[PDB]
Amino acid sequence: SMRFQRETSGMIVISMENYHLLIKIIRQLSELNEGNLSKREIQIDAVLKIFSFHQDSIFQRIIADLSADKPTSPFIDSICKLFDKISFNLRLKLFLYEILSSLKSFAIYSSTIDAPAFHTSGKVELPKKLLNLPPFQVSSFVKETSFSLNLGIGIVEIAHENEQKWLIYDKKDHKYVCTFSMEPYHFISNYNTKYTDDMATGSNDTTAFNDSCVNLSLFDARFERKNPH
Amino acid sequence: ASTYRLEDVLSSFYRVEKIKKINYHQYISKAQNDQWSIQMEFMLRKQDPKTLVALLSRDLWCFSINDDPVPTPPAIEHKPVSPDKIGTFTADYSKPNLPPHYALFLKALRRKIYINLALGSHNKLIQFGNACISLSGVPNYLVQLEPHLFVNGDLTVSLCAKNMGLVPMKEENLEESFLSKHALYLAPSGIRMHLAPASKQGYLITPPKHTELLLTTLSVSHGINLQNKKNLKWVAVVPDLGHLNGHTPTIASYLTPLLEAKKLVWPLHLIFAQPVADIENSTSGDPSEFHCLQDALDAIDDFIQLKQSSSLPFLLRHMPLASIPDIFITPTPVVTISEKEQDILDLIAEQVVTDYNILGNLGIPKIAYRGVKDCQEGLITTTMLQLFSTFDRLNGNDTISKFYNMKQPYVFVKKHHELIKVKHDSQPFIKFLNFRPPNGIKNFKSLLLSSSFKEDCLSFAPTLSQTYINQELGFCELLKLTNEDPPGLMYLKAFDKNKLLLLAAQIVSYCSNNKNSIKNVPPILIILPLDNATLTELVDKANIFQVIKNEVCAKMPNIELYLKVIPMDFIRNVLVTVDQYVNVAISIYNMLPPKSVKFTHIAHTLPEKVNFRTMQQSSSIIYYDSYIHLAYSRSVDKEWVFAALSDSYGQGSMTKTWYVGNSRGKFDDACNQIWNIALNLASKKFGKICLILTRLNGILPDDELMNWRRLSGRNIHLAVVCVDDNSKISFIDEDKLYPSFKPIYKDTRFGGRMDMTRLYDYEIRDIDQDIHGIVFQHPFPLAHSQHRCAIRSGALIKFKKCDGDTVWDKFAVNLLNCPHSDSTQLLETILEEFRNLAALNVWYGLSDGEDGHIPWHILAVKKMMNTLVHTRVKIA
Amino acid sequence: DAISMHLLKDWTDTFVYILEKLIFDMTNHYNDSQQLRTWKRQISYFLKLLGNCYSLRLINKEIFHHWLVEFINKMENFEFLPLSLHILMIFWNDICQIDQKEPFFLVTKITDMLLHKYYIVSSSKSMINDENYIINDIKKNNKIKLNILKILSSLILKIFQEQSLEVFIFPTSNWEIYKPLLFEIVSNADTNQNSDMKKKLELISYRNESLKNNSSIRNVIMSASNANDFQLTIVTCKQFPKLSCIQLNCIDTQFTKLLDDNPTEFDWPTYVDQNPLTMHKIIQLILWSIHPSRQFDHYESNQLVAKLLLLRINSTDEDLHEFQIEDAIWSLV
Repeated sequence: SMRFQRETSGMIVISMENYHLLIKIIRQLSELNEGNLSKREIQIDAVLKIFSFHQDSIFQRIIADLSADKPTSPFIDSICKLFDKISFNLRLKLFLYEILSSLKSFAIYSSTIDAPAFHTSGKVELPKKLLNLPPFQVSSFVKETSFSLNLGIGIVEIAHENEQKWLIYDKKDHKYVCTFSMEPYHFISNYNTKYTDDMATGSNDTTAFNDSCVNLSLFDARFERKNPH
Repeated sequence: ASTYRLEDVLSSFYRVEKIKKINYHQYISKAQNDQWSIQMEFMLRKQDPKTLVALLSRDLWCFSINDDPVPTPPAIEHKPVSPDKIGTFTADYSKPNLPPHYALFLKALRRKIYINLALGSHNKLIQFGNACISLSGVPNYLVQLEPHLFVNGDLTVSLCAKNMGLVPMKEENLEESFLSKHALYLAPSGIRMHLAPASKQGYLITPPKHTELLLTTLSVSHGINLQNKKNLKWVAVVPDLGHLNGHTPTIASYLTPLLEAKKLVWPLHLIFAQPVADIENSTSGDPSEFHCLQDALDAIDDFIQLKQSSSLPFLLRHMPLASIPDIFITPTPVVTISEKEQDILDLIAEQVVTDYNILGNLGIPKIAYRGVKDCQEGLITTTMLQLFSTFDRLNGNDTISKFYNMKQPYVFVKKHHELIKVKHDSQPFIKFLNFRPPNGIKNFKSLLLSSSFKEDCLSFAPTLSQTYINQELGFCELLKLTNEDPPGLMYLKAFDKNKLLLLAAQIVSYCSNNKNSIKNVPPILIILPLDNATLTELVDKANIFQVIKNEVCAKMPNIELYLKVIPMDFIRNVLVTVDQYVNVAISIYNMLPPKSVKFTHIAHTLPEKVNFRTMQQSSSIIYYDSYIHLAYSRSVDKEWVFAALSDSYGQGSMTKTWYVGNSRGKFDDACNQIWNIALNLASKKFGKICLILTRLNGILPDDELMNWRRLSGRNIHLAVVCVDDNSKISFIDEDKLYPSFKPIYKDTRFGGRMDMTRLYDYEIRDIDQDIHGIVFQHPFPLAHSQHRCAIRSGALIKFKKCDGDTVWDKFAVNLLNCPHSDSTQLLETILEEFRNLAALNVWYGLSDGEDGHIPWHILAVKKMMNTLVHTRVKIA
Repeated sequence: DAISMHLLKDWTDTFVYILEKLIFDMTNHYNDSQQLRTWKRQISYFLKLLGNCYSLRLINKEIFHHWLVEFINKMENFEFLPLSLHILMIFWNDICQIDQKEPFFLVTKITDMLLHKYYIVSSSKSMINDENYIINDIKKNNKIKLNILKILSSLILKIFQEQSLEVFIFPTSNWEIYKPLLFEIVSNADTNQNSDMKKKLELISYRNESLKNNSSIRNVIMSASNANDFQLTIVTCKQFPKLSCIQLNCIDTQFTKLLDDNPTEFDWPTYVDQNPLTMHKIIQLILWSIHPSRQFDHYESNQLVAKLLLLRINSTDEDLHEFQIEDAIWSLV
């Protein structure tokens, strides 16, 4: 079967055709059967995995399945998705290769879903569960190699803060308005001044005093002058 | 325009009951009974686990909620036992110090909650003592349920999630690689213990027939009875009796064995471990020395060359989880002092308390309480809704009374030669405005002293001296000797006794040369490069500078040299901007011998409302004139005492540390000297002066309170304050509309508008320094020490510069002893002073722009007690 | 607004031009040790100035890194490597720390380039001109080469420690092996890098479905006997000896093999255990005039296999198996 099926697949690839026959009932049944018993999966794992992989090797069937979910009313569960999840849970240590194939299939499925969601988004909400299962870094990669303890305490995560500290307060309408950001060729230590004279030259000579690469009224720069004792 | 929707900001207090009366029976331990209370308590709990019961050491206390009567224990076949005192109380007790029935009702409620929560789950969760850690490693954190009763009768529970590294160990860990660098803990009590050495079997023995009876007792307390389990591994333990009495061992040198009491047997399924956090130099920058450019020039030079009843104290007592430290590092260096010489510790505190983050927080990062978002799904909601009346969290509008945005305080700075005020959000522009300090200049002469890489410190020392001269901060005429050395440098190698002696002889020959000069021209300082930004080499560079000062002072007195440390990376990273050395220059300017005069202080502006004080209303209100802030702390192990003292404008700053040790005479000496320095600063101001001493880290024990009640009097009015930094109570913010940096952070085009530059009266307001003050409606429990609640709790709160629902940073203030009446006015005055003392902390070199909500002396005390407890001391 | 980005890109362009000019001026001037002593503080000062401008956002950081990876990729003489690799190690904290595909492109490009530079350095001698006399004394040559090998080994080690995504799919040259020789050296066989290397050999080696190949493990010393079918006997049909493996594509290749360089190509496929035995059968079975050089070609194929011998096992015996097969032919008659 694998040899004949493999040859047919090769011919199809050569024929530049992604078209495939539809047998939704059989694949789903097989997946469910494999998922139900751990021991059953363990026996003849290579034969079962190779066949499933060949069936899902083609993206033609997968794209069609995705369309149905968008098409189906409300939040009803998908049998194929459930089977895939069961296989992912169930397929632990069956074979070094088996794990790789499963991971590849999962990764491919997420990509297919993303490709499908190129227009306005049809909501699925099963992506997060799928995304968590397959990862290329840290703990999840090792992972590839609960009776009633459900605390449900739901701890918070570190949310990344943005990189603009400086904002601008509009003191009239009492609201923040815009991000203060000069390009870094503006902050020059200014030397060409003309305040080498003395203070109290006439009155209100702040025009030749406030010279720097920020206006001093953006800090409420108050003078200090008193009659001393 | 504080249009904050006070509803729908989620707190961490789940309301669980509604109390207008609570009754109690106390059975005294009359006539020294033959453990009758200890027997009859578990004999009462075996009937039903719903009862409310607790015990002082042999006294019995039974409790009862609003209506139902208190249970009576199963007595003898004839009953001679009557209760000793009946009573009831309500939700208005004596608040600043708890009477000893509310502090027993809280323990009884917490024990009932943990026992019911352990029994309802599938035998997978035990009480660690103010915790509930799973036997499997599913959460890998401590969940902490803390009950409390408010003043209107709202019995709430607060949830905490401490992310400590408590991992359970098994039979495949009893080797040297695990037991060498872990700290073990007895699980249903919380005592620490070390494993006894083996008995030629491999660190596990069979249980004796007696002590299996203890397992039957585990069916009645803590509800985790594994009698049905066909496998059970037993081990021989021995705990430390000091940790049975609160005396945690010396946290500087952990993992060291100590004398024993007696051996014990214990199931290996419940013994936990805490891992030694480790420290390394760095990464990503070639620690194998190819980041050295002279290696590249060496390789191109080579190419050029080639071109040619023994367990009931462990089943009854508990440790309150504050007496176990968060972290403890591995190398643990040794400093040495005398019985009169306390110099190296004050040196390390002086040169770690006022450097921004260039030291790098050299130890291990903090272990803080991560904030709970929601708890709707799991099992503890089911167990609370089964056990009690209701379970839903308190909104913002029920606990928060006063929410208001604080002002922005001003600061003094000298522009050209005028002395202008300016907003405190303008520190990094200090080069691009030619700002110069108002309080005059301080001058020194510098001497870099490196031994690693001369070709980069040759380029580093003149540009630092030039950026110190080029702003008007005095003249650092760097040192120059006779020979071919470029000035202000001495490239040695092998820092040792003989070369330091010769260098001290060279410096004292220079000082004998320059005889006749003014006093203020010669203070000198030595800059040392840390080859690795850790603690073990900071203490060694402090030792090297102390050897230099000892060899200089005996050959010539009155010479005053100082120590500044700089990490080697900050010298030889080529990404270090010259807009950054400026900050390092300010970190020399706050060490020169005019020590308590720094870069700038608060501007002391005119008030907003005048409010001429006429006839009062005539109660005992005071209307003080000058406050004085003081922050002292004491470590978890009872040795170190840290202190920082500041004026109401940040003027008369002192920062000091005292290694008391195991004794209790040096502790009273240090607590007397703290009041000595406080009164020394108090004898400078007007009068009607109220010092405010703030104890860090929640817990205020009884010995320090006895000391501060003995020392105080009519010389000054104190006002005790408890301060909490870590978010044990975690208000999680959830709204999208009020803080108007969130529409600008959501898509960067929502507000996004032009400035309309004819209305040009704006101000650059830097976020992370826009603090909001809260005064709560009711008093709060302290985060530790369940023996004293507070009065008039409040908080400083700093948002996170991000969009959406996330926890906000907070700083909890709790008044404990007000001198006059009307404590809410005193709390608002304390918060309005604390905002100014928090805004000062960037101009002083205490930290970078990371916490604008903590006042500066409390942050100084926290940095000292974070990075200085780990060194162990020897007295010689 | 785009005028500012235009100006920033232009100044980034002239900065990388001046850095390239100085690094080539090194080899375009080096004949005087007073000029070299000036040149060392020259490169040190320019690197200090370039870092001080790069940390101030005065240089567009994404054109500079792409130029940098192009400049470490394009070089061919090794006497610029120890300085250019130090320039790489400076911005190492910003190239590989980005947390066909646009995302994490410099990381995969930098590990492909560094493995290629490792191979080219480990190939031959350090001199590239070979135009002047007394070219090489061996000791300074190996002393120089061991340093560059150490630097590239440590950088590949930090690449493998860094990336948690771990996508080393090589589209250009499929799986030449140098990295186990690296990872045997460090950590004294730490099993995490070992298990990641086994998953690496599963993923990035592009393992073929090989359904027939799974069957190959079963094959042992086996022989072939052909028996005529009952139906065949009536029509006097002749049975074809049974074959453990087909290698039909291989059979097809043999027919068109003549007047082409078949010998170097077969080497690529390790079919010596099965195809070589099969090849003998093909040579024997169908060519009288079709394949004049068929026996000689078979000998050449066998000879090539014989030349490429690494172990006594499955080499000398092949001849024994052939003798057994010849004996088997006699049995069939």
